[PDB]
Amino acid sequence: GVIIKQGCLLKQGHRRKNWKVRKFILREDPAYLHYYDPAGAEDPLGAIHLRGCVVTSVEEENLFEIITADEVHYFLQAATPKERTEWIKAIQMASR
Repeated sequence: GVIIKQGCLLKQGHRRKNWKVRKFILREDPAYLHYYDPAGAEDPLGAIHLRGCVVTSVEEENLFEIITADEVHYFLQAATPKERTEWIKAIQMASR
């Protein structure tokens, strides 16, 4: 799978609804969005199978959400609206 996009974002705790910085790597052959420790561990902390996902902005600034085909929800926060828009479209093209 080839790398499409790469960057850090704030991801909301599924858990206690907290927010944490993670490094995200979007790939396209296999449609996947992996997240790691904000550091340099390339062994992922989780994976998001993107095939058939739904990704939309959420009206905390620059929020957007990912809904997997089986309805697991991911809440992310970009640093700027331009970044958010870029991630959303990238994720959309990847799960083609």
